[PDB]
Amino acid sequence: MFLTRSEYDRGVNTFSPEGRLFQVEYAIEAIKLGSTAIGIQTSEGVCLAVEKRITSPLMEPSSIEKIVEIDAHIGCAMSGLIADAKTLIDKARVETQNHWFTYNETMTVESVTQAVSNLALQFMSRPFGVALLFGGVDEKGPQLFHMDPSGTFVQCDARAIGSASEGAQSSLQEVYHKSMTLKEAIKSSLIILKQVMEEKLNATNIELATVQPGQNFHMFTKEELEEVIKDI
Amino acid sequence: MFRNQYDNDVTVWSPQGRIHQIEYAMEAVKQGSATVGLKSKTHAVLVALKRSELAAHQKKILHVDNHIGISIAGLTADARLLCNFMRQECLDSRFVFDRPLPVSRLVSLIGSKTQIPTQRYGRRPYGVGLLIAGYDDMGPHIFQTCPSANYFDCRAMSIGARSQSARTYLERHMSEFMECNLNELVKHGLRALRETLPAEQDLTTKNVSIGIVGKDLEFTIYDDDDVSPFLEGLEERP
Amino acid sequence: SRRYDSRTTIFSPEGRLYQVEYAMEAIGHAGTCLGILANDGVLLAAERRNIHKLLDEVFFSEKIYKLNEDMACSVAGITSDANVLTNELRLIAQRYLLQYQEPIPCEQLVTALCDIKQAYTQFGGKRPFGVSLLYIGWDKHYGFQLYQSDPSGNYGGWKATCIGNNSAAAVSMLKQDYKEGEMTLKSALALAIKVLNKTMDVSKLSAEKVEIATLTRENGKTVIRVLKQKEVEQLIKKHEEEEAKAEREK
Amino acid sequence: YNGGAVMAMKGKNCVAIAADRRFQKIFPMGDRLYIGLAGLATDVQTVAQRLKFRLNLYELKEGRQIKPYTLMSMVANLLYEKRFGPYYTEPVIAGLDPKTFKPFICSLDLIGCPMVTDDFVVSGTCAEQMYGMCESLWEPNMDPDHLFETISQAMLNAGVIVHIIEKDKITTRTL
Amino acid sequence: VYAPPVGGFSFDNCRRNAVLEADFAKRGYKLPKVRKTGTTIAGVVYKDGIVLGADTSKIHFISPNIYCCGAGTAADTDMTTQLISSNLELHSLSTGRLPRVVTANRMLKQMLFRYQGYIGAALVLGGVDVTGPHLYSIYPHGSTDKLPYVTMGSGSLAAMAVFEDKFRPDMEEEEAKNLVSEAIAAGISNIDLCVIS
Amino acid sequence: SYDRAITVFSPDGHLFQVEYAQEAVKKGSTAVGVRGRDIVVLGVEKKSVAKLQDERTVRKICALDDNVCMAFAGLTADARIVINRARVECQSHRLTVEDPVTVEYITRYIASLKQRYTQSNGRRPFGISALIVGFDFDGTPRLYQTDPSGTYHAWKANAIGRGAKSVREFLEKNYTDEAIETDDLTIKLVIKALLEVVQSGGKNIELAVMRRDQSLKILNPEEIEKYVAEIEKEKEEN
Amino acid sequence: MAERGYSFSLTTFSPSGKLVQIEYALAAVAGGAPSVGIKAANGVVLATEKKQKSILYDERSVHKVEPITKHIGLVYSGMGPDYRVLVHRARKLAQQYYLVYQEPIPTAQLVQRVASVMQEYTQSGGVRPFGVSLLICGWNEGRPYLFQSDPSGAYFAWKATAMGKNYVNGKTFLEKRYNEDLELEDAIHTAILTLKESFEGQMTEDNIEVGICNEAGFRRLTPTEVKDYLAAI
Amino acid sequence: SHPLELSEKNFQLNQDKMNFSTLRNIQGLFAPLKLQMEFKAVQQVQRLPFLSSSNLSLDVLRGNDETIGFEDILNDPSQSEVMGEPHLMVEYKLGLL
Amino acid sequence: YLIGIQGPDYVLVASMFKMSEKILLLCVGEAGDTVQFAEYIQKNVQLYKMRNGYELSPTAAANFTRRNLADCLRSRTPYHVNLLLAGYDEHEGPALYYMDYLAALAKAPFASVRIIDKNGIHD
Repeated sequence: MFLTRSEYDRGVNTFSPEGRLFQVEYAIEAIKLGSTAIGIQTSEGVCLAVEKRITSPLMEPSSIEKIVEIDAHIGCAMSGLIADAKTLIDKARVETQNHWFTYNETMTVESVTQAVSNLALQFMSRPFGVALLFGGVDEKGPQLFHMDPSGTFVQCDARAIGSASEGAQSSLQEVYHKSMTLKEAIKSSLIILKQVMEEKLNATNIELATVQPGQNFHMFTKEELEEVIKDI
Repeated sequence: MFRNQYDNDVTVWSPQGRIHQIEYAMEAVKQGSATVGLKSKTHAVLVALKRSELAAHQKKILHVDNHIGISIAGLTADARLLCNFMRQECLDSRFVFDRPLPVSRLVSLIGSKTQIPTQRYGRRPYGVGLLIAGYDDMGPHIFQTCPSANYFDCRAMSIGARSQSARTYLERHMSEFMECNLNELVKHGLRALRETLPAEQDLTTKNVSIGIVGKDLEFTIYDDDDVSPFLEGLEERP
Repeated sequence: SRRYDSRTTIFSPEGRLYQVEYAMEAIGHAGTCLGILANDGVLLAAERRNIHKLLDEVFFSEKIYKLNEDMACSVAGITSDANVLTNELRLIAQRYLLQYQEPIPCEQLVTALCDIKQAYTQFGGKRPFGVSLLYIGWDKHYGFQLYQSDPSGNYGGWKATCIGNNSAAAVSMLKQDYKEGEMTLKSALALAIKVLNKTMDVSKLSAEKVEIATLTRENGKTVIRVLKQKEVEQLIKKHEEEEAKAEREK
Repeated sequence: YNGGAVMAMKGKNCVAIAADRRFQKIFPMGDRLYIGLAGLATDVQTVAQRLKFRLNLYELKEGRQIKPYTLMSMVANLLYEKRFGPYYTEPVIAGLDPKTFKPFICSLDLIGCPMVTDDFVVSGTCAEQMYGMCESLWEPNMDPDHLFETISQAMLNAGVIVHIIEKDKITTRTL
Repeated sequence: VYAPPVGGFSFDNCRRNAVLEADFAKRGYKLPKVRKTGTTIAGVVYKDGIVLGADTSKIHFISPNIYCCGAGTAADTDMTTQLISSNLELHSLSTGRLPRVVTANRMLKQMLFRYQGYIGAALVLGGVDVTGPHLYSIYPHGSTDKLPYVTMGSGSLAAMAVFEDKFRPDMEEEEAKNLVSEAIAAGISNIDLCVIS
Repeated sequence: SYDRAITVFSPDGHLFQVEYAQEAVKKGSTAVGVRGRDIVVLGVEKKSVAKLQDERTVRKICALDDNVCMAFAGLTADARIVINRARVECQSHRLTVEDPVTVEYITRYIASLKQRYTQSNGRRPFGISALIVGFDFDGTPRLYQTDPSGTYHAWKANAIGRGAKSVREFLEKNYTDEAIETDDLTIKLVIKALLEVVQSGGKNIELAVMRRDQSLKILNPEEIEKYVAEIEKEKEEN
Repeated sequence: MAERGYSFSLTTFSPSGKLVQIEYALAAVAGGAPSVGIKAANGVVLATEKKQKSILYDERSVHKVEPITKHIGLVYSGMGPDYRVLVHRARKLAQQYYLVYQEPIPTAQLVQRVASVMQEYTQSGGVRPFGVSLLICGWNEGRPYLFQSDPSGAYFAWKATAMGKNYVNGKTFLEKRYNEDLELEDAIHTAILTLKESFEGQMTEDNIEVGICNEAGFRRLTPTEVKDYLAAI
Repeated sequence: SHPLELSEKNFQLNQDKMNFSTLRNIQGLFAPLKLQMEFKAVQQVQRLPFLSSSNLSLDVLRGNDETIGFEDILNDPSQSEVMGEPHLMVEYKLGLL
Repeated sequence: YLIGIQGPDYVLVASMFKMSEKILLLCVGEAGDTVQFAEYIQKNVQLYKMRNGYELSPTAAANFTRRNLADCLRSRTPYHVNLLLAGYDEHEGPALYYMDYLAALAKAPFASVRIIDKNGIHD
């Protein structure tokens, strides 16, 4: 008839009575501590946009954080911890480089997220404090994905992760439709990032990088962002 | 209350005489959703109750090799590890011996894979149960695995969340299954899956994957509206 | 703190490793080694802590281990640690003298063992090597130097400094009575006895309860030269002659 | 390739390590203690520098000066290290003892075999020739003045450098 | 690599050392040459002891009772007998009892087997341990036979012919060392009679 | 609770031990950055004197490449390793790429080394932060910040270690294109931002001046004192 | 205060800067079998007390006084297992030194190397220090030598010392007794008498052991010799 | 380089392997297992890579305490003449390199 | 074909890839190894300069490039350069360290018109 201080939540190996590894879900809270990253896969490509949360007008907005390229068609949008993002960007990038140096083919988006969940899921001695968002248009066609602390991946059509993961995924739930164009995805990602962001969306406080079947993964410029976020 | 001291390692016993962190892994099955698995003399069916519509596509049923696949109820890192291991076992059986791998044997390989962790420090029990449905020379198979390193042979089973409802259905119609068709056996599996569901909810070709192997049939994962034709015939929750 | 004070990997709310600060405390409780960089050389005056009547000396120096021709060090702290650290100082110097055929410039050698001791904090399961060492040096770059190193790896360069017991006290006495640019090894050896005699209360620095080593340069060769019993007897009796002359003056 | 071989004689608390010049043969180690490394110049240089590393450390540790015999032991050790793929040299550790100042001369082959002689030795590729000449010129008890002549003569008979190692102050006689 | 380095034989010159070989050989040039025993060596057994013959000496030390002749390379005969000496001193120090000739033999054989007779130690290993007068024929390649008598090196054939002609199963000490001396005399250079009881 | 291991999260979602290495940064000595018109400057305070201490052996502005230099402001020995190893990796790049090495490149290395020390609790993250300025192949002025957590970040004006916010807030105002145009003005700016940091001027300041053409070349305390008196004459004018 | 956290772990320093597992391994030494090292003119004596004084014991088995090379031996107070493995090592390093420098290892050199084993075993975590201290004596360069290596691995030359039990009492008696010029005929008696101070029973060839260095080198005294020294004192 | 290069490189590997084979075949699976668990435990106790370490526990468990080889007495690694960076050496042992 | 003319301070040399402000290296032999090794060692002396605050003396750099060429030859069985280090030291004066195919050294007055002097390097 006495209260006990039992801890299953200090150890990532230790199961609760219910069977919960809390440290993985505490690293999900660390994804939520990071910055919102909205990707929208379409019929005509997949877009990734993401907030930079630039704080000062002394820090350089010209520099590119929060979004990366991995080959021609695939990159991902990082959200949670940039230090932890880096080591999984490197996996993706080197193993798809190796795919092009083995088969002379660029590795499918599902297979790049397989490779990344081999470098993850390996606790690095802690549940990876980053969620990436792998948006490529491979051999098969457009594809968005989502990675999490647990290390695994899962396939997406419209996903928002990070600061307002569910704040901005409920906007995607209303906004995204199957027959989205890549133009639509671009503008919708951005305008929902705008209504999430406590700051006002200009091209300096956002990274967008988008791929189509035709036009391979590039990083949306100051001017391209400016144009879309003038309209939206 | 006293179990306190002895519950927080997998490589310590209690005065009571039981490792509680293996029992907690066997509670972590239930944190994942209700997979059903039931077989006949021709086919071995699986079904999976998939917990957004845009996000989290949730691939519960997984294909291992031509003759074999699984459905997943619990920790998904572990689900992946275990499935990928089985793919390698069967690859190697068809690389060296140029045959399928027995389902019994492959579930035994998973058994010993999942015992190492529990009898090792710096390790935890794979926190997931599988429903491992292949077809051999033998005939069709279902093989429940538990998050604990022990495992079962089954002709029907459900594991996951509020999954006793399904288990009960699968006992009531256990006999039917042995002598069912592909699609008959499937509707039986789906009615177990629907017994698990609230009465306000339904299958509605939405929270239905179906993972069927059989005699000439290979393990094929019907999803989205490839499950519609099976659910055409199923009728009357009553 | 009661936490953050265990593994030497575990920071505090403040950002403090108390383990490494307790290795500094272990220097606190060691032989006073007082170094005074001079013009003519650079000396390494000391408290010869262990002076029991049955205790034997079959060595060249007590706390003062020499490194190559051109450098020597002292020891204040954990004795076993220091033994392996002073063997390592010789071996570092000799590897540079094997590759570049030069007697290691002084900063390099100090820094090398500081990297060793900085690993022995960084990596938890190791103990912070609880020694400070005062490196009298000559090199072709920076004439004569005095140095210190710490258990942390935190190292410095000095005109006069101390390690061990009444060390901050001794550095205060140096800051009173040191005159950078005027200080010949003569007047530095005078200051060295003075400051030892002033900081610790050992009869009248008993000559077997102090030791000096003078790293000088003679005919373009570096001369690491222990002061004889006779010669620190001369320095201390002359210090006491001046004390008595000044007692008559006052 | 200018291999060469280098003599050294036993004297009156003096030795005359006499070594050909036409690469560096003479390498000081202790007070009155040198080595005559002759053979391939590159392996000579390498193994002399490695020896000096090992030596300096021994010296720092012990407190004493290395005995020619202990130096010869390290030489053999560093050559036998390369039993398979040898250093192409034949050292001779020809000095007075730092304590006794007892004349002591001993050639090695390229995989060690240290071998000590109580008249003189020669070590290297040409060693045969001036060994013969030295024997013809050799005398028992060699004051360092006339010692010089015997050992230059023989070397040159087969412009060499005769380091006449001495109790009091080492002489050198480049020719 | 950033791996701590370890001790033993280093195999780094090897291929570059073989480039020296190739060049010098081709042009007609000399590289320093391996120094050898080239000794007649000998051994015998008699009633209650061993004698080891050699010519100038090849007879080296192992233990108070154990001695070991050297034919082959001089470097390597001396090296192996000195290292095996130290090994049997360590063995004896702990055991509490002077070390055995079976111990000497096993160790020598096994060491010379590891290094596959790229080291030239063709030794006649003679001691009188607790279990009595033992003689062996240690070879560079880590082979051996336990023989009443054996000769190796420079006129071994002539020496062995004398031995086998003028041997008796159980000798006296003086006739045993007489045999090893006249065997050395046949192969040849001072006779080197290391007698053991 | 979760501040007794480097490699644990919290319900609020934090590595507190990594933030305690950033509290060890915060207990620094004010290091200040500017990234001006074909100029970069790193003013950093000397903090303490100790009458009889050589200053050569204890300096806060270390140079990494021909066209990279930094100003560290946390722990000293930790930073010594980071800086030694930044030069190791600089040389690796330089040799292999055949490039005068990017600033960004080695800020990313310093970051990733600290990330390599963030991912064990049998190690500790270097509790130091560096303002790695400089130029590129072509000559673009740079300023960055690296963290114990092990992220790199790009900057124009910076202010870290002791009184970090104070001096960053000075630059929020006094960093402008008409205080940047010339190299005089950027030297003046860091000095005048350190005339917020620390009481003394031209006294406890140690100021690096790398240009598009030139390298770190530490200034004299007479040179800095001239510019302290120039901004004092500007204060006399205002 | 209790400050017990610091006194379990050997890798920690204490608030004041103490290494306390070292001190508790020196407490294992200071509950040891009384030994006395007296470096005399004509060699050293290592006269010690045997941890057996029994009717049931094989004299030929166990030795407190072990040689390392001819000219060196040593004696111990604290731990027998630990002692025995440390002297297996000592013998190795003497023979390694004689295969490298072909010089019978100096007493100082050997002492350094066996005290560098001691150094490692206080340094690292997940081991304990050795709970034994070593009076490593021996004869070199026409000179007697005695040292005293520790659990920590700190070693110091001695003219006269004692370790184990009533061992500060040992060194007190021995400060009053030992003369610089005292030669080894008289130092064996002095070491027997320093044991008498730190003894419990009646002293005999059984209940003590003695072993000495010399010009010649190191040995152990035969039961006969030990009882003859006890009869002469 | 030489045949013996690799025969000596993996000497200890391809001996204790043979010991475990013998014990498997005679005593049982348990006998290698037990020896292995002792060895690995006592060679989780040495200095950081960059200092030369005296591993008395592992040596005496092998029976090397009373046995010297050329391994010991050639190419003295304790006076190593080529050492790296302390931190980078430790990283290599950890497997961060 | 490398040229070595060491003077009072006047180390005129010709082929040619410089180490420091006031050091040249000449490298010929196995077209590739030549300039590879010159660049390699010219960046190793640069590392030493950037770290220590002072670059390698001609003497130190020559000792260093011999230890680096020695281990090159051991590893790669050609790894062939023939080398001068036409140097000048601030502490000493001029240098000209000729070096063989198997990594020897010889300060060799007889071993562009790059004068290697206190003032620097003067093609």
